[PDB]
Amino acid sequence: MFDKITSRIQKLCYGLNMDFVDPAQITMKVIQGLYSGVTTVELDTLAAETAATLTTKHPDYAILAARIAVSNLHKETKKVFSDVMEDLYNYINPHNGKHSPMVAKSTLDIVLANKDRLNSAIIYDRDFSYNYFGFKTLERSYLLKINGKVAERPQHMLMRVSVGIHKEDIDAAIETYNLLSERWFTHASPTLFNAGTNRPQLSSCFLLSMKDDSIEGIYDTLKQCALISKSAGGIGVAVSCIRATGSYIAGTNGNSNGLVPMLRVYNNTARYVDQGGNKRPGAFAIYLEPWHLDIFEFLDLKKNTGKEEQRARDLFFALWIPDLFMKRVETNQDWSLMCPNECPGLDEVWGEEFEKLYASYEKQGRVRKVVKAQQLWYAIIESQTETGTPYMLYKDSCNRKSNQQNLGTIKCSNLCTEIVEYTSKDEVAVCNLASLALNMYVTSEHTYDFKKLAEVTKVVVRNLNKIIDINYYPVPEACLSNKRHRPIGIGVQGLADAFILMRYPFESAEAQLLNKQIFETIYYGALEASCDLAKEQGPYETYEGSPVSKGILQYDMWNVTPTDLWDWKVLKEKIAKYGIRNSLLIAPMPTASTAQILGNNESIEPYTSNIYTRRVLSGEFQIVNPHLLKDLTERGLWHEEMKNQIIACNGSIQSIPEIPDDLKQLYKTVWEISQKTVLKMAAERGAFIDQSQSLNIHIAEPNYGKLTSMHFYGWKQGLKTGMYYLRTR
Amino acid sequence: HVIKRDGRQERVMFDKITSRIQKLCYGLNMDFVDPAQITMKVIQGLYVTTVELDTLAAETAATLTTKHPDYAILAARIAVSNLHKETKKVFSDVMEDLYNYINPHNGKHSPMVAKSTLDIVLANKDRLNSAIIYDRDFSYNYFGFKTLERSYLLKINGKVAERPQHMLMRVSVGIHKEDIDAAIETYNLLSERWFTHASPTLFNAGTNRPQLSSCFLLSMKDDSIEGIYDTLKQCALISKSAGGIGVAVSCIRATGSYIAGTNGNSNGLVPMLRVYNNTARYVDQGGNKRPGAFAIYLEPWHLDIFEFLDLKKNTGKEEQRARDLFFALWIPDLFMKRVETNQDWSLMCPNECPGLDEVWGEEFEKLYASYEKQGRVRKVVKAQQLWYAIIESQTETGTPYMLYKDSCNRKSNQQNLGTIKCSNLCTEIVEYTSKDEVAVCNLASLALNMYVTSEHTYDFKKLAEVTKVVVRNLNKIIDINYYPVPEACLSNKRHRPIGIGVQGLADAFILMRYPFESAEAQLLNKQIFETIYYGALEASCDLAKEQGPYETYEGSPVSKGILQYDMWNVTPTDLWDWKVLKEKIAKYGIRNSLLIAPMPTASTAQILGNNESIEPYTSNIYTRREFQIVNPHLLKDLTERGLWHEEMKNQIIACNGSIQSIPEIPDDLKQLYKTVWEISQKTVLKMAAERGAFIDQSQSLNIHIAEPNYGKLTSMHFYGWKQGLKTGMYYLRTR
Ligand SMILES: Cc1cn([C@H]2C[C@H](O)[C@@H](COP(=O)(O)OP(=O)(O)OP(=O)(O)O)O2)c(=O)[nH]c1=O
Ligand SMILES: Cc1cn([C@H]2C[C@H](O)[C@@H](COP(=O)(O)OP(=O)(O)OP(=O)(O)O)O2)c(=O)[nH]c1=O
Ligand SMILES: Nc1nc2c(ncn2[C@@H]2O[C@H](COP(=O)(O)OP(=O)(O)O)[C@@H](O)[C@H]2O)c(=O)[nH]1
Ligand SMILES: Nc1nc2c(ncn2[C@@H]2O[C@H](COP(=O)(O)OP(=O)(O)O)[C@@H](O)[C@H]2O)c(=O)[nH]1
Ligand SMILES: [Mg+2]
Ligand SMILES: [Mg+2]
Repeated sequence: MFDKITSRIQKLCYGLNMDFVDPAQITMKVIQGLYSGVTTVELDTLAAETAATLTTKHPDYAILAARIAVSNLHKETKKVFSDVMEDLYNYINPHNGKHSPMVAKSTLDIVLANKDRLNSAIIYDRDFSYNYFGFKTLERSYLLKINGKVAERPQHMLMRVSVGIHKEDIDAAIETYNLLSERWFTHASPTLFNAGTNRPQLSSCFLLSMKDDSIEGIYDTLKQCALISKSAGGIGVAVSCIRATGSYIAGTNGNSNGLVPMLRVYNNTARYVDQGGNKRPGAFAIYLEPWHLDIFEFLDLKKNTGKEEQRARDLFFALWIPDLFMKRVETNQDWSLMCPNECPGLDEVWGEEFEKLYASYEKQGRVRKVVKAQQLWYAIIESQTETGTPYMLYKDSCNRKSNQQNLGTIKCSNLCTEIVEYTSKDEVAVCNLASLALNMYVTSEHTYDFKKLAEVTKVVVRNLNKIIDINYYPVPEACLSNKRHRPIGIGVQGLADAFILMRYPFESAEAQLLNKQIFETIYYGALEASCDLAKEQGPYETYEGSPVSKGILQYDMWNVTPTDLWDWKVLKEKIAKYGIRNSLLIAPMPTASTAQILGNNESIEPYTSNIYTRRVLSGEFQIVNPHLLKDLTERGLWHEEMKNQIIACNGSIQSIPEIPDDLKQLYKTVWEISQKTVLKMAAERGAFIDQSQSLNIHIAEPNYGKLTSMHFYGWKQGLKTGMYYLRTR
Repeated sequence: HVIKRDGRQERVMFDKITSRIQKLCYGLNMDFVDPAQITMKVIQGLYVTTVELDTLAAETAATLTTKHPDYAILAARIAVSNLHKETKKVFSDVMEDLYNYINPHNGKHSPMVAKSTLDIVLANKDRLNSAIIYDRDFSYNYFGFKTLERSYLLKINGKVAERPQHMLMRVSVGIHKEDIDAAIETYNLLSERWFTHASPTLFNAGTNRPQLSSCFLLSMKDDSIEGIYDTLKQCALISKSAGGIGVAVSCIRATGSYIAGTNGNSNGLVPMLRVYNNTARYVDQGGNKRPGAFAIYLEPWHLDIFEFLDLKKNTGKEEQRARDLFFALWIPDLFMKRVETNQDWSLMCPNECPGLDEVWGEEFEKLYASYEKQGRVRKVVKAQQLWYAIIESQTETGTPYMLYKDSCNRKSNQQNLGTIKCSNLCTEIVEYTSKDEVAVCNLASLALNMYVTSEHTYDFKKLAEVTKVVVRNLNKIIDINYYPVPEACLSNKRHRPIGIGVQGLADAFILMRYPFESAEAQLLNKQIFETIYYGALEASCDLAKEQGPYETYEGSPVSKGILQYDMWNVTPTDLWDWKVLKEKIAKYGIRNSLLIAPMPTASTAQILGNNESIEPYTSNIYTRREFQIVNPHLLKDLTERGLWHEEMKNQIIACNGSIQSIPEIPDDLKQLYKTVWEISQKTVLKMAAERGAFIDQSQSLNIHIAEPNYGKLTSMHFYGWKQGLKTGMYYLRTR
């Protein structure tokens, strides 16, 4: 009756700790509602759900929940890759009768022609390694559906992504498949969505400089954003060269309306071209430089307060901050706002040069409004304490140390503030992204395995590089920028989890060492790989003239001298001889949902909480941090009463009477870590990061004193991105 | 004790001021020539200067208008000879200065006049200067002149540098270039006031990249964001260049429709207009006043019609409104029939039911009902439910405008091009548009009041004679004009359409002793539009005989020996031959695909002091700039009859501008100055129709209903439609 259920579940606890998992208990909760017309697929789904709500009891419950769902996904699915591929291709849309392939014919053909080999390279076992909430995330958006029914197993998608990247190179494809399915690294969603399909828009981010300062020019740029948006790209726009409000319009005879009305047009564009349908408007980051006359209004665009004609709330906002400005704040001083029309080219030059031009324009009469630099400064942080944005990036720091600095002045960053690339009136910059699951490399022996991490890294460089060519650009200028400079963005995830599996607290000296080494190898490995490609395919079109082409690597620009781990001199001897294929390589991105799939914490970030909520459909589930939960149960200290204590503390282990110290250090949240140490650790690794890194500052005691030193700390440390989002109480 | 305009300081003499006013009552109604009433007020307050005492002088004169409207042409004389006193005599010298302009900004040499256009003038200083009659400056009223000076006379910082005549001549040569014979000829009529070109021409003729046209009508390129944003660019560009637009938006697929290539669903008409609405607000020509004007045209079968009508309500969720825009329905006969016979009406998505907007009439019906048979219909409502929504919208915003797709298309000489998908911002222009043609139009309006005889009759012969110069002018503009988009140019050089309108029509009736709606007025209306047609065709033929026909002429209703009245099945009166005309078009043909189109004359009628366009006087008491004005003819008639006692204005205001009950005013004058609210709107409809048998485009036709409701509104629309008008309604004015 009820056994028929239990031992069906039991058949799937096939390695989980059974002193904490009790399948008899999932049965209890399932029993509620006896065969009142409940199908086996229905019942199976009820079980994994029940099982998942019991994660708070032990993490293995989540493994189980996952197994049950996967088990079903398999009983509802074709066991043969080549077969699914064909069906995906043969899809007829019932609504209009049109044959509408779901994979690319050419991908199918590379597959059919290699049926046996590929088909049998799959281990459908690997599907069972996803944890329940990762699986649900995949199932929701990542596995192609036919008629609302999921057609692909996860291994299928993974194999589609590989033979979509590597086309005829089966060996290469089969390599990538194993790396992907064994969870060593993953490509970014755009690639997981489109590799092997028709519009293979495989790129995650786009930068573009506003064209000219005209109505013709503005609208052209807009048209570009709409198209890029329709390709569900995320953009950054440099807006600083547009006339300010009041400025003269010579042709008509009147007065420029300023940045707000124009920005309000972009806003409603982001709402309109939102993939077609629902929430998450298009998503643009507008980048101002704080010398621009309109800066003060630009800062109130996201405020939750009326005069609707003066808000632009679906946009995102960032400061392209020059050094001069930071000085004039810290050493209390006047700051003079010009109109980029009275005062040309302020944006097209940086640092030593920049400061010359500004001070020139200034003591020359050509200011339009002089204010105390501190009055602006506080206006900034008044919106950040309010809205979390604008993001803080240091224009001069980005230009000072970008291997792309020979192309001209880098005019901004992207949506997520880790990409620092050049844009012109005829190049929109692009980036292809993947991430390393750093947790994967801590040895069965509590050491780290840098050889394998370098080794894997080398593969990722190859793939991302193929993508550049394979990829479909939304606008010709994107295709241009990309073939010209061939930049890529290698990134990480689970860096938190690495430490935890090493027993290293986050802010510990040992963790500060690994953080160095970990990003040291990745960069050593990517270069070695790019350098290899350069031997094979030639160095990129704009190579000679750049920093590395003049013998200077990233850390050189930071004056960082790296650890014994790798022999730079030898790698440098290679790059000297062949060059490198890729203009830039490393750009740790939020891993917003890729990490959510694999099971790790996002990016370079520590644990926000030790309990957190995931909701699935109508289901809502409290997830305790896995590492912690093993440590606690696997030590007898865990019970339910305690769960609620921790939950009574937003998620802090800290006050809990009977929890050991080595564990408290280990599992302290971010609201508990020295943010100064956070920025110091980003700075230290940033030396081996040729792009920026999406860096969030978590203050909880949300006062202006504590924040004003944060930014300046960030700045002086020499960071390109000082702040992504300000997350607070 | 007041410092004169020379530095040298004369005493304030209460006889000096008054006889200096006499000099300018050189043409005035004797019994109300009282400059002793004037200096009494001028010398009441004294706080030095001539120019400073001339302006108070000239304002206090304007304020004695509601005693007699000659005080208002005098009020203008003492502001215009004020202006005269320090604005250069000779014209060549003035056009000279404009070119030499070196502002102080980019302190850069910034020619306020065309390269060539003085090379022409000073190639002639003599002939053009000895053509100007600066006494014509004294023929304006105060408020004409103040709007003339406000923005039509070229300012050289603060000080306006042009005299009225000066700006007129500028235009005359900015149009005709080398042909001085026929540039003086134009200048004559223009300063004599027998017509005017529209503002853009008045503004830019003879300047350096001449924005010479006001109308643009385009249709939304394709149904893709690629094309949606191409159009938006176009509109921004046109907007920048002053241009008013109508856009045909019916081909964009409905809310909910499938996006194949993203596998999502269109957010629909609304989210997209919002981008347009904000564009209108952004590109408002630079800074202030009013958002670029875009009228948006939907056909009522489109799935998003009910939202469309909500866009203008100034009450509703923000991301669901679009108040800065303008809304017009492009209505097919089917829809009206379905309403009147109370049947269902099917809403479809242009992506599922393509090319509905591509065809009209007996053909559209086939395709549409075919779509019904195949059950490709997204929603079906009772046509009357849709109707009701329409006139809620009008009941509370005066829009949408009502044009009739099939009347437009069936009666257009542009037929042979395809289906006209929309009209212009003011609903007078009915022109073809396609993926790479945007229709333009160049306007001038004839001052109808000016063709009445001394002994009270109509001079149809000169009406005709003037009209001809006008078309040769408007046509010479097509070639001389500067277009903001390639497609605009292409369209115009292909089909070469021309928009000739009118003003001062109510005035024409009054001057002829006619109550607006009388049999006499009803005929004269028929007959003055009969002539304006014959006239402009006689010239368009003449032009084709000289320059050849226009590119797409052959195959058009005219090339098949069919003129507008023929397309309306109406017989012209005995007045003109027609038999003889059709014969010379049979051989030579015509240079202009379209000729006539009574646009409103918002600004240019205020200038020449005529009542707007083709309508009645709306009140007998109104307000310019504040300063008051009782209708010119009523006062004249009242005062010269003795009926106008001081008191009696307070009576006519009390009952909101009506003379229908003041027991003093005889039954005949009561007839003659009936205001619009007192005139049968169905008669103003029957008339527009009677008249528009001679207008090859449409005519912007406001409808006035004091206290509206579903009854009256449906009644008048259906009537307007039955009589076969292309524009059924412009604005609904209530109140
Ligand atoms: C036409 C127009 C321009 N602008 C602003 C947007 C741009 O930042 C700025 C440039 O407009 P432009 O279109 O470049 O104006 P222009 O053709 O007269 O060229 P210029 O004055 O440079 O000689 O003016 C408005 O804000 N509203 C408008 O209506
Ligand atoms: C991409 C996109 C399209 N649309 C609407 C606007 C137009 O009505 C229509 C044009 O979409 P298209 O730009 O033509 O998108 P598509 O390339 O996928 O073309 P299709 O679906 O026709 O194969 O869809 C949106 O409303 N929002 C969007 O984000
Ligand atoms: N259009 C759009 N793009 C986004 C959004 N969020 C992130 N991106 C892009 O994704 C990049 C970073 O990858 P990430 O956010 O970690 O996503 P993931 O790796 O695919 O889960 C950014 O640089 C953006 O260009 C969004 O909400 N909308
Ligand atoms: N840009 C713009 N164009 C207009 C506006 N009103 C009218 N127009 C254009 O001018 C035509 C009507 O003429 P009218 O308003 O009387 O012009 P005017 O009397 O010469 O100033 C229309 O067909 C429009 O194309 C406006 O408010 N803005
Ligand atoms: Mg410009
Ligand atoms: Mg399309």
